[PDB]
Parts: sequence; structure tokens; C-alpha cells
Amino acid sequence: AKKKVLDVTKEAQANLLTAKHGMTLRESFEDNVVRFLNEARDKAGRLAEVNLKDLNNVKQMVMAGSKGSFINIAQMSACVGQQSVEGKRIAFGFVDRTLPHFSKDDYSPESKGFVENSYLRGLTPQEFFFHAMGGREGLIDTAVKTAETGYIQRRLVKALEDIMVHYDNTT
Amino acid sequence: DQENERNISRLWRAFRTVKEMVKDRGYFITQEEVELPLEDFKAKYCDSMGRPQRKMMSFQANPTEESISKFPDMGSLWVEFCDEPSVGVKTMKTFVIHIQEKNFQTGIFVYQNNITPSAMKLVPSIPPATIETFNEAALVVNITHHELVPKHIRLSSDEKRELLKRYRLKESQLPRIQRADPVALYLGLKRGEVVKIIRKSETSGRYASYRICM
Amino acid sequence: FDMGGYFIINGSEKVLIAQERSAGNIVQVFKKAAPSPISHVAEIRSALEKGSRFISTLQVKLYGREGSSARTIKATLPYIKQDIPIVIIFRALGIIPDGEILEHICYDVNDWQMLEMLKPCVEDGFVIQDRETALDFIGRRGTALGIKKEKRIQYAKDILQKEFLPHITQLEGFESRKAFFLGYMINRLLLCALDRKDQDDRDHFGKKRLDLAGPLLAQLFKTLFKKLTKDIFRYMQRTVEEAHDFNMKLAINAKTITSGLKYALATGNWGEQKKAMSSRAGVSQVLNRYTYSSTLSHLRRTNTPIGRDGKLAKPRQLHNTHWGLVCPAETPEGQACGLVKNLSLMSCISVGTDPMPIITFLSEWGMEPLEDYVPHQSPDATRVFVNGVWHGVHRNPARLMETLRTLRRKGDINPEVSMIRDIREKELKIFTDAGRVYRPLFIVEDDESLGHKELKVRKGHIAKLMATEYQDIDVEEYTWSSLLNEGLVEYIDAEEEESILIAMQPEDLEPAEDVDPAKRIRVSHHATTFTHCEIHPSMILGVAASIIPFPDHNQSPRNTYQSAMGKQAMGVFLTN
Amino acid sequence: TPSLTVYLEPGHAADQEQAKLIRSAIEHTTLKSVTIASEIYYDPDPRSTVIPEDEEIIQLHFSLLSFDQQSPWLLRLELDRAAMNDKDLTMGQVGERIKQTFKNDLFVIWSEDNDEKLIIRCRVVRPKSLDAETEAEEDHMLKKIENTMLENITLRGVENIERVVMMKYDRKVPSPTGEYVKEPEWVLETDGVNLSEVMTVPGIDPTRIYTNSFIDIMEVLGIEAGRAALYKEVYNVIASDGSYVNYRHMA
Amino acid sequence: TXPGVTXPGV
Amino acid sequence: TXPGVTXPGV
Amino acid sequence: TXPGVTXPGV
Amino acid sequence: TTFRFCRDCNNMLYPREDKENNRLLFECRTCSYVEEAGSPLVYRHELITNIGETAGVVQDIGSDPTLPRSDRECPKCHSRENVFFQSQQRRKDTSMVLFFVCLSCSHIFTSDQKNK
DNA sequence: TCAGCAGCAGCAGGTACTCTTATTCAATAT
RNA sequence: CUAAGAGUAC
DNA sequence: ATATTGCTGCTGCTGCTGA
Ligand SMILES: [Zn+2]
Ligand SMILES: [Zn+2]
Repeated sequence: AKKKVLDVTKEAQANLLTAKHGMTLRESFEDNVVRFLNEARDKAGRLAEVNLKDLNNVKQMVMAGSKGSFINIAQMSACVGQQSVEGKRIAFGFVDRTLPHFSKDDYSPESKGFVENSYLRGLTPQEFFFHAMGGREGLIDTAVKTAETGYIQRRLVKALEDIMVHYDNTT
Repeated sequence: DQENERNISRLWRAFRTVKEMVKDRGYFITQEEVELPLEDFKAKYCDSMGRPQRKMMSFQANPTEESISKFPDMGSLWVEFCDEPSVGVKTMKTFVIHIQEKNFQTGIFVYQNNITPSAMKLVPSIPPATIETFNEAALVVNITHHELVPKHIRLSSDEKRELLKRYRLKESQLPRIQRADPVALYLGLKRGEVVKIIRKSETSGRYASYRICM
Repeated sequence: FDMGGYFIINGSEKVLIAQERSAGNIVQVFKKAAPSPISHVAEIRSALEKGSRFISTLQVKLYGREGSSARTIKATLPYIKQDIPIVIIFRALGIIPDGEILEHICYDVNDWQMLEMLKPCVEDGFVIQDRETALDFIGRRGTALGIKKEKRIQYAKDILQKEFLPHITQLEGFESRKAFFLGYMINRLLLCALDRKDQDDRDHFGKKRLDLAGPLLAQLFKTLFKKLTKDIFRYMQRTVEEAHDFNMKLAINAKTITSGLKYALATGNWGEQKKAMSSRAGVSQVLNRYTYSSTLSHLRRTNTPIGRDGKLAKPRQLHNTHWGLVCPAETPEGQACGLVKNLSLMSCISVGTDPMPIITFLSEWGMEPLEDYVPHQSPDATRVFVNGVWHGVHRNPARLMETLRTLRRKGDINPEVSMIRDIREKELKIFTDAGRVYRPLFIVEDDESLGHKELKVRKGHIAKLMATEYQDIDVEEYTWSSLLNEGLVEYIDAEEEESILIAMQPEDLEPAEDVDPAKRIRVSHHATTFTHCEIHPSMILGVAASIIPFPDHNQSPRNTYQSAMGKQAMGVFLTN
Repeated sequence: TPSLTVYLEPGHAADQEQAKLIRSAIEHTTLKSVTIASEIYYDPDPRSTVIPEDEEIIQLHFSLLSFDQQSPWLLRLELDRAAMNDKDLTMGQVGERIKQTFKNDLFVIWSEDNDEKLIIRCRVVRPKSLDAETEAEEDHMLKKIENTMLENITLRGVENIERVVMMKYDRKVPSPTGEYVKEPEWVLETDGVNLSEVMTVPGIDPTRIYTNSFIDIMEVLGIEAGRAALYKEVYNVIASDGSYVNYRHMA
Repeated sequence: TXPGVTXPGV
Repeated sequence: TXPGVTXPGV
Repeated sequence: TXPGVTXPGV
Repeated sequence: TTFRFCRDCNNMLYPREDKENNRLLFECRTCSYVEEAGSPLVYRHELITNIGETAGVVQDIGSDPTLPRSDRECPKCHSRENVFFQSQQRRKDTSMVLFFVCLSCSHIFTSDQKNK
């Protein structure tokens, strides 16, 4: 999958890539790269799940439906995956690069937040930092969502509090 | 003449929607006139030069027997199409005096672009004659044929009284429909008149609601 | 085991949380939203350290949307009710010809796009053709409107001398420097408008400063010492109006300073007691003593005063420039998530030094003064900045950077001073002020003996460090300052970190490159042009996260949870 | 994200080229997305030009081509070949559109599509009334004309249509033998809402048109249709994450 | 108007 | 509005 | 008028 | 466009219509300086700008360690080593085509295929 | 019977629950 | 009493 | 010597001759 992403990058840099109707060249390139990386992680996770025996305890819990999912097995055993902030890959916080350990204009999967290591194998420092950015996004989203849902729920309940079914079946 | 072709096609669609509106209002319009084909319309209401004519496109309608039995206080109706893009005061005055002298309780005016406010002010004529103005662009597509739009049926006075009696309702306790709603304009609702709305529910097959015009 | 670093006010241990703020004397350009009539705004929060220390914001705004035809640039001078056109400002500073003004703003004759975008300004300002007339125009637009006609000029001159770009100078006779800086600001604004550079990132940690106990107490004492000196005057004038003998003991009032400082440290409200409800709150907090690590993390805490109820998420997100300076996973999890941060283990904050010796060094080493700089005769010249003040230009910046680096690495220049060379932008920025957050790194040199890049530090230095540590548990002591003074390690802040290439580990990245399948997958980066090396990656974590075992085998929110939950752990907080 | 959905006429649902025709018909394109650049030159006489590049263009057009009242100032527009390629536009169409939008007040000529450079030359015809101050601002007048010719005029499509994309959906059509078979159709998704003008475009199915903006649905179709659209939007929100809520609550 | 709800005018 | 969500206006 | 309250006219 | 300035007071010159000779003129707005017109172009507006993509190239661009290196053919020196960077035009619709500067000749060559 | 334009200015912010800490001065007259 | 801060479960 | 007083959300009018 990394080789496929490299080939797509080579085509894009040679301008031979044609833009999808309705978006710019860069957006089409990013869409293709993200799709390839996501399907790579899914395929690796499917291989890992198929390998696991019926006596595997995590497999048993997933089979029962008590706890866990396929994505958890994939991330713990096969590959953590692609880290995203605001629905996009890790942005260039520095000038044209994500971290000062990469060169300028690096669009490779490892440069913009693809974590190819599982949790069992452990994360390299750059992958660790990108994962921290993603987790921070998740925490902020949860903290915003709870307050927004509380406000909306109060307003809805106040609006509809007086609606009742009467004895002629009208509401 | 691609512009002329699109103009005549749009005019034909507008004519079809106007006939459909008049038929739905409860007047005697035969089904054949509604479904008139394009070639027949071009042969009849368009000249040899290709420019459609609007003066002979106007027509008159009368209530049917069932509507007379149900609505015994409504009579003949007149529909007029104008030629000039902006209808002047003189033309509107001729239209209103013709409506008055022909004893029509309702008359629909159709215009190309706009009505000057100097004529908009005199649009409300001497009662009980009511003037309703429509735009051709707004009448190209019959909105009532959209699947989102359910069935609207105007209720008679006796039906409204029975409805309020059976449900023990006051006038204001009914759901409201504005007297500018596109279907309300289509059916010519006046304030105080109740439309029954038949809807295809998904919990029951049929659901009947009611909306009072405001 | 107690580390200090806190005050004892009324028997209570109080710690001053670091306060994050936007850096001063930096030109920042921001795009504006569609509804606003101004499209781009270039602003500088000018402030002088050795003076009134008053904040005066200059905004050079660009009116008109993209599709609009009248695109005029207007500046917002302080104490003026209207946004004066920029060309009027140049004419008031003493630059009458339009050719000179356009030379000051634009540095390239071939850049006809900028001239096309800038012509509406001179078209608008054609009505004024004289310096005295321009000063009269500014006075007429002057918001005071309480001055007679021929005395408006004095008010306009005072505005342009003491309120316009105070960080350059407050004296008279330095109009050319201020005109050059205004041209530079407008040049940056137009570069952003011309779709040549992106709008400045508000979250860039190199554009932020942390006020520690020092500056906070400094500005608090100034207000308190101003009140005392003013009170001496009212007494001196009263005791001189009554014709009585003056005694110094009666004039002074120690309760003023004492009570003000005690109240400001006892309560979070940071200022005067009557100025409460308008002063920042929560600056000083009761020191946490539940556990030792809780005390440490509290003593290394930074707060960002953005609302906390605001619904914007960008200030809270973990920025890229936070690498190695704040802990990636050590934030509170409620409404202060991301707004409250914790320093990394090895990150430091500068205390500030005097910039005059560096200015003397630059003048000695061949910096051309800005007064006699003609861009046409020197097109490819590099602009040199010191603490945000444009001091001149240099024609051979490479040799200048080489000698500055050599001076800083031998101890002649203070290691806290940060020097950045932007080759693409052709700029040289030197910062010495307080508040900058930096970290140490290994320096990598050519090493012609081995023919490849290698760390400057070798086994001899490690042996000397080990010997000194063993003796502590006689030779010349080999401490951290020994490494610093011998040019083995370096201090880099987020600004300088933009212009360097760092190796994550020395073994796998410096030398030119059957593997254990259990080991994690690592890359060689296929590039050898490194300038620095990380001392250890694990130093990106803070005090609370450094307790977690195998944090890189964990999901990140779990690490954040543990960092927050280890401060509630029960143990021995002190031995006494 | 105001978006609109268009369904084609049933008789030509699977006709891909008819879908392309409808997509081109409703999509909004202006000169701003076509013109590469604009220039203002000086020509002493409006028969032979002083620019050698369009000297070939004039030895086509001036050879092909009252002229005593034409301004010496000239406005030149360079277009993009690729923009003329990915969008179904040609030189004659844009020339006709400019001539229509600026009446007779602008003498317009356009390079033929087979020329190496797509060039349009426009002069401001001089009204027979002589002007002493408009001549001085003829540069300014031509700039104003150029400004209202870049963003204020439209080549094709209805307004508020940012971008149209075509998709292949699969609906359930009752087969002539009785069953419900999977029949594919071509459906247009549109950024921007102009329901009143899109609905009347020939070639589409006016009945089945739908919009995310239930306000537009309510103000075009009615209060009942607005209620139905509101329910559909609430249902999409609820079922976006896969949750199921009984009908009566949202109703 | 006002402001709010200058003048009119000015 | 409000606050929150003055007035308007004021 | 004016503007405000061109001309008239222009 | 090549805007030029007066040589008497160093003030801007505006283009002007000439009646006697029917030619473009350039006039000063304060001292009345008059001279001929070098070119007929008086106004240029780029909707799609091509220049500025290679902006920022300096004689010592190779001293920047952050810039990536490559061994691609140089069609003026046939050397391998060079520094490469993407387009400097920060418009969001620009292409991802790369630019290369040889560190021994300072010739800029792109990776484009339609251009080549 | 119709074509062209403008002005301004204002804060709080989901539901419960636990704990700690500090709280406005100085001068004049009876 | 007021104000401020640290929190816990969502 | 002791007590009184100095990010988010909108809202509305005035005016013709000329050509
Ligand atoms: Zn001159
Ligand atoms: Zn070369």
C-alpha cells in the first residue's frame, strides 16, 4: 500500500494526475492517499482477525458482542492506522513540514501521520506525537459535544413540555 | 430561434398548469384540454411567424354541477394572459372593468414579469370581484404534482361547521396555513376557509389533517 | 526533597502559574471574513520594555473585497478617530515624492503586481502634497478636536513621535526608520493579499511568550510604586502649601507596596484591590501538596487566558510547534483541555538580556545602517532584525550567521539568545527578550576525520561527565555549562526550530545505513543533512506522563487520563 | 452545505450523455473561471492593430470585418483552452453572451476556436455625442466595463450553482413481471440552492426534485411539503449514526 | 435608524 | 442576542 | 438626492 | 505594465490620450512632464498567475538544510545533486509539480510532463 | 417610463456533585 | 456573604 | 481616640432631474 501511495505521488508530482470533477488536484490526491491507507489498515486487520484462533480471548469477547470490535483487534495486533485532525491528515504546523525531523514538502505516509506500528510493537516518537494530536482532538470533541447536547436537550424539552394526548385521541 | 422555442415551450407548460389549476378549483374543464399536445397548441395559439399570441389565449370557465351543489355561492371565472412584459395601468383598468361588466366573482390575471405598484394598488377591485395575479415563471411547473405536496381539498361552510362541532374546536385551535402559501394561492383560499390535507402516512395508510387559512 | 519556587503568604504556599500571551513587536497578517469590508489586516502589538511599557496597537488594514475595484490601504493610528490613508502617513513622516514612497513599500521594480495593487493608495492620497499639509490633515482628523488650527501640527508630531511605533524609538529625528517599518508592514500585507504567503498562524508556539514570576511581579510593582511616588507628590505639595517642615518618614507609606503585593499574591486577582472584576484572576494559586509529582506538575504549569466557555476548538488543539516544549498528553479534561499546559522535562524559559551588545556586534561585523539604505542599489540584501526592531541590512548574511553561531557557541553571546536565518524570505531575526521557551539539543558537525556527519559530543566528554558525577556522589568540574560553553549542546526555541533539521536518535540516523520482527518499524529518512540531534525522544513528556510505563503501547487518551489521575495518587508528599 | 438533488426524466434516466447535457445546462459558469487574463491596449485606428500577436487575429477578423465612432482604447481578453475543453463552451457562445449582456454599447470581436490563442477584442463604441471628460476616463470607463464583465455576467447555468457532480444511484423499480428490480439512474448533486429556477429547467423530473434546505422547499412548494422535508432532514440526522427512533416522535 | 433601529439619515 | 444567543438590540 | 437625500440627477 | 515615474519631481505618471498625433502619452499630475510611450500596454490583470512559483531562489539556496535533496538529471550540467521544492504560489488550487535547483549551475527545471 | 447609495454597536456561555482560600482605606471632626 | 480556584461523573 | 464620606449571535430610512 505504501508503494501504491508512492506511485500516486509520483504521478501527481509529474502533473499527469487528472483532477476529479468538482475538486482541485491536491484534494483528489489527498483523497486517493487516505483511501489507500484506510483500505491498507482494513486489509491488515482482516488478515490479523482471520489468523486469530477460536481460543483467543479478545476474539471470544468480540464474537459474543460483550466488548471490543474488529478495529480494536486491527489496532492492537496489525496496524494503528492513519491519524487525522479535523477530518484531514496531520497538517504542516511548521513551515511546509509537520515536525522539524522531516524535510520540507514531504507528503509520504509517515510524514503526515500514518502509524504503521501496532500497539504491541510500540510507536515511534513521531507516530506517538501524531497519535497524541488525534487523541486531543477526540477529547475536545467529546467535551464540546456534551455541552451542546445538553443545551439542545433542554431547549427541546421546554418547547414540547405541554403536548399531551387527550381523551378524544387528539394531541 | 432557440430562445423563441424555449419561450413557446414554457408558455405551453404554463397554459397546461393554468388549466390544471382551474380544473382543481372546481370548474368544468374537460380532461382533453388539460392534456393538449404541443403540436396542437402550436397550431392553434401560435401564428405562422412563430411568435405565440396571448390575447386569444385567454378563456372563461364555469362551475360544474357537483361544485354548484357543494358551493352554491360561486359563479363564472375569467383567465387572462397579457402580452407586454410590464402590465400598465390602462390594461389593468380595462381588465378590471371587463371583469365588473361581465359579472365574474373571480378573475385570474397572468403577467410576464411584473405589475407596476400604481396598478397593484388598484388590483383590489369592488367586491365581490377578486383579482388574483400570477406570474408565468411561477406557473411553468405545477407544484401540486410534487410527491412532497399532499392532497388539498377546500371545505364548504357546512363542512367546516361540522368539523368544528365534532372536534369541539374553536377557530384558532386548528393548524394554520398562510394566505400566501403557494398551494393556498393555487387553490385561491380566502381567510377563514379550511383545507383538508390527505397524506400518505407510514404508521397508518391514510391520515387526514386540517388547516385554516390566515 | 522540597524544591522551592513558591511564596508563603499568610502561611499559605502560593505558586504563580505561567501566563501565555502573544509575542510583542511582531508583524502578523490575518485574513478577515467575508462580511467585514476589510479583507486583510497587518497588525503589530508594539511595546517598549525600558519605558512606559504601554500597549499601542497599529493596524494596517486593506479595505475592499477581492471583487471590489477600490482597494485602498489605511492605517489606524492611536488617538485618531479615522483610519488615515498610508500615503498621507508617509508624507507626514517626511517623504513627499510618490516614487520614494513606493520605493519604501515595494523593494522590486519587476514586481508590477504589487505596484498595480498599490496605485489606488496614491490615487487616494494625491490630494496632499506637503509634509505640513499632511500633519494638518492628521490633526484635523485628530480625535481630540480641541486644538486651534496652527497648533494641530504639534499634536500630530507628538502622535507620530511617541505613539507611532514606540518600540523603534521615542525620540525625534528618526522618521526614516519608522517610515521604513511602515513600508515593511504594508509589504507584508500586500504579500498576503497577492496570494504569495499564508496568513500567520495564531497558534504557533514561537509567537507566544510565557510570563513567569519575574515579569508579573515586575509590572505589579510598577503600578504600586507609581501610586507611592504620586502620593509623595500630593503630600509634598500639601506640606509645601501649608509651609511646614518636610520629613521623609512621614512622606513614605510602606503599607501601599506591602498590602498591594500581599493582596495580589494572596488572591488570584492580579492588580489593585479596587481594580478587581477587571483584573486577571487565578494567576496565583494554592500549591498542591497531595503527592510529590502533583507539586512538581503544579510548579511547572502554564495557563492560556482564552475564555474557557468559548466554543472555538483551535486554541485547545495540540499544535505541531508544541513538540518538545509542552507535554503532548498532560492537559485537564474539562473546559480547560488544551488551554492549561505543562512544560516538558527539559524545556526552559528565557529571562531576557540586554540587546545592545548584539547590536554593537552587528554594526562591527558589517551591518549597513538603515538610514542610508537604497533598495535599488542593493536588491539582494538581507534585512536584520533585533527583538523585532529592523536595524539594517547585510550583503553577506552567511558569514554573519557563521560568526554569530561561533560567538554564541563559545559563550560570548548569551546562550538564551535565539538567532534565526530565513533564506527564502531573506531575513535575519535575533531575539533576546524574556518569555521564549527553548530546549537543548546535540550539535552535529562535518567531522572530516570520519568523512561524515557525527555528533560533536564524544566518549571523552561523557567520561568527564561521569567522573564529575561520581566525584559529586579532583578535576575541573565538567557540568552542563561546560558542554554549553564548549559548543557541544545548544538551546533552540520554536522560532529557530523552523530552520533546522533534527535527528530523532543518533545511532539510527547519523551513520549511513536479519532484523527482529518483534521490533517496531522505523525509517532511515534517506537524507543526510542534519544540523542537530535529539538528546532523547522521551524528553518530550512532562512530569506526570514520565511516570507511565510503556506510554507508546497505549492509546493517547489513556495517557492523558493517567497524567491527570496520578496527581490524585496517595503517597508521601514530603519527608517532613 | 446547501445542496440540491436533481433526478432526470424517466425516459432518459440511464442516458449518460443526456445526463451530461443536463449537468452542463444547470451548472453556473462565469467569465472569471474562463478568462486567463485581461489587458488594455492603445490602437490609433480600429482597423489595423499595433500588437503583432493579434496581427494574425486581425488578418483573420479585420479581413472578415460605422467604425468612425469606436474608442482607440481596446480591451483584450485571453481565455483558457483547458477551461474551454472541460466545460462545453466555445468562442462563438461567449462572444454572443458578451454582445447580449452589453447591448450595442460594446463592439466585440472574438477569435475563432481554431486559432492558437483564444482572444476577445472589445472596444467601447463612441456615442455620437462627443464627451470631453469621458475621454479622459475612457481608461477608467473601460476598466469599469471590464470589472462588470468579469464577475457581473454569466455564460450559462442558473445562479447560486457553485458546482454540479453526477452520480450513479440504484433505485427499486417494479419490473413488468411483478418484482422490484434494481434499476440504476443518473442523479445530479449540486452545491448551492436555486430550487425555483432549477425546477423549471427542461429535461429533469420536476416532481422528484429535493433540497436539503427545507426553507426553500417550504417557500416554493408549501407548508406541507416543508413539513415533509423537515421530517426527512431530522430523520437523516437521527439515522446518520445508525440509530433508530420511532416515527411518531419526530413526526 | 438610530443607531440602532444613523438617523435616518447620517 | 441576549445575552446570550444584547437583545437584539442593546 | 445628494448623495444622500446623485443630484438630482446623476 | 512597467509603471514609470517623472524625472523632475519623482512623481507618478499617468497614461493620457493625445489628440494631435493620436498616440499614447504619459503625463505628470503636478509638474506637467511629457514623454512618449514605450509600450501600448497600460493595464494587466492575471486571473491565473504563472510567475511567482519559483520565487525565493537565492544564490545560496543550497545552504538551507530543510530543503530536500535529489539526484535527478540536470539538463545543463548533467549533475545529480540538486535541491527541490514545490510551488511557492500559496493558492489552494495550484498543482503539486516540483521545481529543482542545481547547486552547481543554479538552473531551475521542473518535474512537469505537459510542459516538457 | 426608468437608473443609481449610503451611514452602527452592543456579552455570556449544559446537568448534578466535592473541596479550599480571602474578602474593598484614609482623612476629617466630634 | 461574595469572589476565585482545583476538581468528580456525564 | 473613634465613625462618617469620597467563537457565537441583528436592527432599521431618506430622496428626483434628466435623459
Ligand atoms: Zn513631475
Ligand atoms: Zn546544473
